[PDB]
Amino acid sequence: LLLATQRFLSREVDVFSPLRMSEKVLLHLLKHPSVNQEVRFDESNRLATHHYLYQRSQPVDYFILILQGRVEVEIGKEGLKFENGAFTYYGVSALMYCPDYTVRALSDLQLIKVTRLQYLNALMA
Amino acid sequence: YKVTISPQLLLATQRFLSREVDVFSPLRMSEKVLLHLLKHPSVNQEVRFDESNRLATHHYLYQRSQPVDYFILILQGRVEVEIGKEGLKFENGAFTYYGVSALMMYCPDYTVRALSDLQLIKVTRLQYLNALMATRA
Repeated sequence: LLLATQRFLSREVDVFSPLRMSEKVLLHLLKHPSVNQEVRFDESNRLATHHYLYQRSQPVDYFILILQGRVEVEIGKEGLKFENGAFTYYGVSALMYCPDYTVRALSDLQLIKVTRLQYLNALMA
Repeated sequence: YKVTISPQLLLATQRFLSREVDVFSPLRMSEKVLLHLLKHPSVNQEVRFDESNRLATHHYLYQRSQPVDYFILILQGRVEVEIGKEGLKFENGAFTYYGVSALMMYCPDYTVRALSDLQLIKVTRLQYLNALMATRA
């Protein structure tokens, strides 16, 4: 549940290292409601605007971790394409600009979304 | 010791590449020539995963900024990829592929490391270009 996510972030994602963030602070953040977001997939318009979490032509505002669902990611100068799912994450740059990738929903998504402001606020702790 | 890959798996691999990867399009390489290439012993490779040394050098298929000149498709197994300017990390499995640009040294902006024993298709630039000439003759 939230334990898998906080464990994963603290272990794999530097900006959420326990050196920088109190585990209590991290979980309290995962709980705060604006961080738990959903993306409803309109299978009628697969390329609908709201399906795009990241675009190379749009500034990175937030870090995202996929809890549930699938996204298509084209990333890097080679623009390698992948189908990514739960516990893939994006926008660490937001918490440490436009990304070198595009990320599009392929299904309903449950997401953790953390803006630079929420992160910096959580550091003031 | 070198295991014979199932002929139907190599056929599935050929159909997949011909459909999904532009450098292997039938407009560039005939499906027959591609299948023949995928059957060559040097193209069928493995990574023996050393669980007592998970960062062993032979576990790395690609390394950021290190010149490379081969394409890889994973037939079986799991890899971790760290990619892009942010070095985002995620795990990939069977029938993911890498190094297309190495077939037009290219230096990738990703690192790819085995997380398990791997069974691989490995195509070098010279093997690819030789195959393009074979499609012509």
